[PDB]
Amino acid sequence: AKSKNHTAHNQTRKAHRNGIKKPKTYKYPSLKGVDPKFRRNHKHALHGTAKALAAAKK
Amino acid sequence: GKSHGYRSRTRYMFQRDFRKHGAVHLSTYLKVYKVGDIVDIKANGSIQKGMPHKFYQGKTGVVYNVTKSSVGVIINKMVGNRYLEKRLNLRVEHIKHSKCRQEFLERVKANAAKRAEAKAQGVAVQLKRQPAQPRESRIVSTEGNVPQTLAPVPYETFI
Amino acid sequence: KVHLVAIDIFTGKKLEDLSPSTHNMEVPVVKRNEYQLLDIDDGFLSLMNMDGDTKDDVKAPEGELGDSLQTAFDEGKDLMVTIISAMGEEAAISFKEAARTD
Amino acid sequence: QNPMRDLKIEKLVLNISVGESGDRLTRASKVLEQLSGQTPVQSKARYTVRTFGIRRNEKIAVHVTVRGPKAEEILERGLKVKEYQLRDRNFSATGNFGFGIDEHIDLGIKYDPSIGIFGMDFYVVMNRPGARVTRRKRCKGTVGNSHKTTKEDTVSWFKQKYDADVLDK
Amino acid sequence: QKDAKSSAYSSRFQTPFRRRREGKTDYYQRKRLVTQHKAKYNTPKYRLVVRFTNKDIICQIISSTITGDVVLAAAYSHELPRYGITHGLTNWAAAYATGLLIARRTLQKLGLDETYKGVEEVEGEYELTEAVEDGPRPFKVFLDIGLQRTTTGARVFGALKGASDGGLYVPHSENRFPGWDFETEEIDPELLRSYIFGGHVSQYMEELADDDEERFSELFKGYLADDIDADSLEDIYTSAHEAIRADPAFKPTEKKFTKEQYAAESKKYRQTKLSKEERAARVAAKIAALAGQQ
RNA sequence: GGUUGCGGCCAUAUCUACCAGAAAGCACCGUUUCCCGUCCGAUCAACUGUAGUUAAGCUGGUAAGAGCCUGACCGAGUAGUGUAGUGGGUGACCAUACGCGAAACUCAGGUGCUGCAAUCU
RNA sequence: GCUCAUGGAGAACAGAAAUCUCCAGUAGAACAAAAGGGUAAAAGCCCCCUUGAUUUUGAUUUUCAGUGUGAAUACAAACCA
RNA sequence: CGGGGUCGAAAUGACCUUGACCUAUUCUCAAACUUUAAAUAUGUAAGAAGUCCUUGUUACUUAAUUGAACGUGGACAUUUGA
RNA sequence: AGCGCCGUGGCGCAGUGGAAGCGCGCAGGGCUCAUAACCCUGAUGUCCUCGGAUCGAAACCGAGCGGCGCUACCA
Repeated sequence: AKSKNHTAHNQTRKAHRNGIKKPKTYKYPSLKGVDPKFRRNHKHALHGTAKALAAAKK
Repeated sequence: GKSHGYRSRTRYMFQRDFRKHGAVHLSTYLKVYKVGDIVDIKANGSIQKGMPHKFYQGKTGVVYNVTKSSVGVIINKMVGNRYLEKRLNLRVEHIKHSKCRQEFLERVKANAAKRAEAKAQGVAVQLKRQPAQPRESRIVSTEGNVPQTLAPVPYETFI
Repeated sequence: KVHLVAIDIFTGKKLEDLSPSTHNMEVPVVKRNEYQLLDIDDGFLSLMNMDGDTKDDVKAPEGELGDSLQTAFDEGKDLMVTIISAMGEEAAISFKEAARTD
Repeated sequence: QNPMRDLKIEKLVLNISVGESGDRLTRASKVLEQLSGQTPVQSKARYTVRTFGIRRNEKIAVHVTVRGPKAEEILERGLKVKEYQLRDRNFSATGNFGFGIDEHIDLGIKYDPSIGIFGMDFYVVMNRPGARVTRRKRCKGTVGNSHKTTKEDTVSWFKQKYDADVLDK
Repeated sequence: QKDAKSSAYSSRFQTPFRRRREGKTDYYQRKRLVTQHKAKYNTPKYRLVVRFTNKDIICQIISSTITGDVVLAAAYSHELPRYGITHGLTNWAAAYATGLLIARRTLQKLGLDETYKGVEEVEGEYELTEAVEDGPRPFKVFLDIGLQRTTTGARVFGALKGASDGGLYVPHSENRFPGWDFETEEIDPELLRSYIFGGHVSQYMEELADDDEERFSELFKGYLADDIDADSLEDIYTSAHEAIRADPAFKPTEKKFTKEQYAAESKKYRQTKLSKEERAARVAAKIAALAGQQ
């Protein structure tokens, strides 16, 4: 007793109800997936600049 | 059986081109890529490493990461009812820039030039683009340009 | 369901079974191999390959085939003998004369 | 005009296509190197057939490629055994040519019963300079049809040399 | 008949690139050499190109852009005579000298020469221009020989050693400088120094001088004119190395003329294209001659 | 402007048949002791730049040239296609309205440009 | 380092097909297989040396619930060719 | 140059015919052929999380106080970028 | 109609990618007054046809042709 195998009917109505929200883009994104060499240097550089700005205004 | 592979229904898509088989030219490699760069994606089937999926063929994305011979790209992808962020470690043979973004940057610096000139004279820049507005009146003459009366043509079989 | 009748081959013994047409039944990986013939000691067939003078092998199948082959070797005319390797239970099955390469 | 399009030889080559492999082929190689003073180069099959009784990569033949004064010396010895008489049928469509013969010992060889007898195929490649303009690695090029060589000029050269005639066709 | 290709063949034909039609490049190699780690975004990839004609040597420092390769330096056997060589402007020693010269030229224009002096006392050994401590790293350069056969005992590698002695960080290995015994993997620095200062050439000179004076006169004819010998050649090579380290600063010619004078004569002598109207005239004359029925 | 080297775009650059080529530069070319590779100093390595030739390569010009490229107020607003219609028709199909719009063909034109450096009467 | 299929023109035995030599040869071959893409100083043929078919665990893509499995991609720290 | 028919002794000698192959021409085609190539559908950008100038940081990168990433300070408004 | 098997000498039947086996039949010789049987000898197989892959097929995979077989139940 065969059946209805497949259909995409009504799926787009379902989606566009409350649908296709763009992903919330953020400042300062993930540094995962990024070259770890660059991650490491970026860490040390930020440590340096934080120290420098605090020493400029201590 | 049903066959759904990484390189399925891709024949004419990764068909290289006509009279452009063989290797790749060198600006593909001498070009530069930085974080925040927007890039197009067409795939070179002659380079079977670092390829994208056929979904990402002919698409557009942003860079997040850079390595020896490859580049990170972010894409948004419809999955059901949302756009998902998808990260690709692609090769520059498949990358190229977005001239739309290039022209946008040029428009930006020109807008800045206009703001500078209007700081110099206070002369009402009107920076924004505006559409092809509807056109204004005019007077067309007739000299050497008389109207030729036209009319339809009868039915000829033309065999 | 299938009635199957097959002869066990190293013995010559009939084997009748029956089982449904869709159930799995086992098969070995049998292969025959030709081998040359050398001076026959006691029952070990004195054979060899193109790259080996090996085969202190299957010990002389006692059949009329074995006896007729013994006589053919008594009158020479080297006989490329064929064997089979079903389940590592080797045995000689037939032979043919070197019509060339005398 | 003729500054340096004057003609010369590029190479002689000697081929021997033994029907099978074995000591006969080794002996043929011995013969060729005995003549040349330099070692020859063997030749393997291309595919398989029983009419000759052969297989793929079965060492059916041998040959050599030699040059220069030695090459032309061997050549004129071939010519004197060939009574300095040859064929336009033998000459090629380019000026290159050759001839296949028997009884190599005719070339003045101290025969040995071991080596036996072997027939041969001499072939001759003439040219003008620009050989490396085609046969080098850099700035490669296809020569001009003017500087090319042909059957007619080659046979004229070969006849006025030695005053040695050939057949009609 | 056979000397006529097809319209379809010539249509579907894909050209190679221009330099490949001309037989001058391997874009394989060019890619491998100029392509760069994209973390090093704009920092170029500096090739030391070397090339060998008949009667000349070229050594250049070259970079790569999108419009064309771009140059810093140059060096030429046909200007070595400033530094004191007259003959053998394509030999192993002249190659070494050119490499040394371009090295010192670059380090001159960039100030890396006082630091990374290079080498003056030469013996023929393998050692690279290892960096200074607490200072700028030496100039990293990569060899480009185009198509020439990497093979043991070549003037290209002679030039390479010249650069490395001149003070350039070129990466290499000692397994192709001549004297590199294959089975006993050791180089012979004394033989190498002999080839630097003209060992093999002096050996040829010596043997010809003892036996074959007719060839010693036929060639080395300039050496006959100049009264040269098997110590003078070493001494001039050494003094020329010193002069190279002294004043490598590329004094060019005077050119005797101007660009547009050269061009005036060349354009005068030049050919030119037969325009459309006179093409029509040409075919019409062909018609009136032959289609005019004689 | 010419030439050489490294080149970008990779046929307006290719292919074929011929014609010419000041200088310089390339190239052809001469040689085998030396490192080196070859059946072979032909290829490749090395030496001289001497012996000689611009014939070939190379550069350019010609061809109612093949090919390639561009454009058309050539074909063609055709074919196809989006949307609308209680439009027509038995139906296949079609026309109309608001819109987009090919390719082939036909004809005309063009036949490499150009960057860095060095060099040539 | 070489350039394939095929065709043409030659070379005794040798012929349609044996080996050698010249010209053209944009791929009409070959790449373990199915088919499809891709590839011409190569990814094909030959030659030389090797064992990165290695270790650490993570990230990513595809199928997808953004679970697994399988396969692949790009990196970091090592050891190697 | 496949088959042959003829002249004749035959002759890569001569002639005739016939399937091949070559040449350019012609008629018709392709969901699993294609140079070309739409319409419709589809991705991305249209700024403040931005642009410019200056100089701080780093064990990253550079031959290099060169570049990269993130920042200080300042400027760029009303049309803050269809 | 669907599915499966098989096509080998004149006949029958074997045959496993490097290349066809046997018997009976056939032919020749000899013995015999002649034919049989008998003894000595030899030969014969487009491996159903086309195509393919393979360096190469009877075999291995498609096309067709044929001789057969098996299926055919619940109504």
